[PDB]
Order: sequence, then structure tokens, then C-alpha cells
Amino acid sequence: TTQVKHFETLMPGYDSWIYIDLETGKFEQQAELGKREFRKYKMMDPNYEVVGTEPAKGTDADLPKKWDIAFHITDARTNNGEVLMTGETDLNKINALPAGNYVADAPADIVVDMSRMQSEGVLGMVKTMLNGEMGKWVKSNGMGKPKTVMGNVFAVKFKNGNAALIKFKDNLDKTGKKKAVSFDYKFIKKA
Repeated sequence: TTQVKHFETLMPGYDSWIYIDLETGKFEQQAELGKREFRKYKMMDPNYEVVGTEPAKGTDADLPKKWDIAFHITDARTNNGEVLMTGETDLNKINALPAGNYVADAPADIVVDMSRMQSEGVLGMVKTMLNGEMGKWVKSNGMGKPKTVMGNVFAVKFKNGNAALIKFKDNLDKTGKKKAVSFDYKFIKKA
């Protein structure tokens, strides 16, 4: 288990991801590459008509070479990882992954384009993979309200045998106007 490391960055827009290599602390930015569906919604109902499509601009082969976890706004994805939101809130009081119910990534739609939501009630959506558990790093206070960063340490097991313990710090910049992802973490290299 490494010392505690830190990661922080201001987030890009709805059409982009950051990909974090937890081992090196480095990240790369990249657009969502998946095919898009423009959906017109009849009032927060899941009933919609398809009004447009743009083809995919790439495939998973185009993804950055080395990454463990990834963020799109507040959505989270792992590179073949399983996540458990533990009950621990002090990252200094934990140095190994506990037993429990670890959650794999599952199919999910993300919002890639929200520019025509006000004018038309249309959203560009892409079908991708998200990790539902890690997604809990921010808790909604209800719509139209700033979310709150949860204090819990998240445990992450990777297929490759590495692991991490992550505690989120911030989802906004200092002004509180711009999105961000900030956390402290310990990396546990497969021995």
C-alpha cells in the first residue's frame, strides 16, 4: 500500500471523459466515442422519439492505454474493476480492501450533448458502461440543487490484481461554478 496520493482536475464538458492511471497519477482526456442518439422527450418521462443519430467516432481500441477509473461529469467507469462503498471515512484508518459486495460496471446511457434540452427538450445520449457504486461518490440533494460529495472510502478490485482505496474531496472548483473531480487514494499493487 502506497502513501496517500492526491488527484485533482477541472472537468471537461458533457462530451468528454478523463481516464486516470491510479499507479502513476497521470490522466488523459478523450471524447465519448460511442454512437449518439438524439432523443426528444414528451416531461422527465422515459418516453421519447429518436430525432437524430451521429455514428461512433471510434471504438474501445482507441481508449487511452493505461487507466483504472474514468469520469464523465459525475459518472464513473472502471477498467475491469469492482467497487464497494465501505463504511470507513478515514483513509488513514484503512490499508487493505475489506470483504463485502463489490459491484461491476453495467450498461448505462450518459448525456453527451445537452445544448438542445432547453430549446427543444432533446438530449444526445450514448449507451456505454458505468459503475453504479462508484457513482455514489456524489449524492443528489434533489434536482436543481448542488450535489454533495460523500466521505466514504471506496474500495476497488481490478481483474489485473491491483486495488485502490479512494476518498473523494470535491466535485466543484473554488468558485462553485465549474465541475471538478478531486480525491485522495492509496494504490495497492498486485504483489
